[PDB]
Amino acid sequence: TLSGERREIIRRALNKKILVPNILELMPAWPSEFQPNIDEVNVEIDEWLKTVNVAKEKKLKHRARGNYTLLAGIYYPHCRKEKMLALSQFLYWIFFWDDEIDTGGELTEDREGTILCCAETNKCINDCLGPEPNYTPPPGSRGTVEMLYPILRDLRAGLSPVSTMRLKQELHDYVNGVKNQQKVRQEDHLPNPWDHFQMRVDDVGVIPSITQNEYAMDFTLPDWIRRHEAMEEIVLQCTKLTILLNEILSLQKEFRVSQLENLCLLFMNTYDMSIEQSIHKVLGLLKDHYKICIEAEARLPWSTTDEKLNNNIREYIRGCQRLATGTACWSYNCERYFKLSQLNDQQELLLDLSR
Repeated sequence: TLSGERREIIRRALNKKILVPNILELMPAWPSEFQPNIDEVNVEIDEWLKTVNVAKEKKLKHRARGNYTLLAGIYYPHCRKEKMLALSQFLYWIFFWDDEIDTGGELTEDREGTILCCAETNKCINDCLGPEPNYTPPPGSRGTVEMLYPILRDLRAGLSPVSTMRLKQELHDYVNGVKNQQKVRQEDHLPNPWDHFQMRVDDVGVIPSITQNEYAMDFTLPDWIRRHEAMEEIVLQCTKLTILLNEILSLQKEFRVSQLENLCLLFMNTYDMSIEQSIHKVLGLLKDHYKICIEAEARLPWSTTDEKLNNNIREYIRGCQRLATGTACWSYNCERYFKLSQLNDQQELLLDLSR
């Protein structure tokens, strides 16, 4: 049964300590950097957060432990300072919004709660990014949608129409992924890891961060290149890298609230592995996707005559790669997932599944 399976996974992982190596060592050719104005942007973000209609205790906790201006500064280390505010605001939106509709959220176990939120959020995305935009939040707009209107307005002001179409669809995909994960018909067992992994790859909200590199660095990747098999592969590999490293780095946080649909725990449940063995297998898949991604670079349609085109290809894939390294680097520099005292002087993370 579901209850028996959960009971057993908690038993086998309870109070375990796992020493996790520095994940950035597994992507050594992909460097991490920090946008040089993060602190000054955070001063602006703190003033802006006063105007956001999200509960004060929630805003303070996200700001302190999440600190998403830092995440934007690692994803987009070479952007001009003027781009940082919108990029940082967007991350505050998506983490605030996800908080209400993720596995522990207010809306997650209510049919109308999820469905009506997704309807309102999809309408905002359409209102701001479609061909007849209206950026004014409707009078009844809830706080986590009202704040999205000016953010999308500002991002669209720095994006071409081609990049805007990608951002729009990627956001709908994220919102619809949330809506479609709510099943009227719940299964009496933990999911097969393959089914869970497929769901995460389709529904993770990170592809909008790749497209926002086109805002950050003020360029447009042409669709005919974006649809090339090697570029599709690079996007997919970096998406998978980000999901897998996030499964490891979020294991402690998720286990402590008994949220057991974590890929590491599903490996334990389905393949009869210890938690150490399961993390080791995830790290092995990380190494694989890093190598697959690098191999795809040689197949890209590089130009022999158009260096501006080549520069856009190079920046687009560096944005993809910084999604993977940046999510890891940020996780090692904030307290969303664990206390930073849990890192030692060799950047090894001592996870502690006590509760």
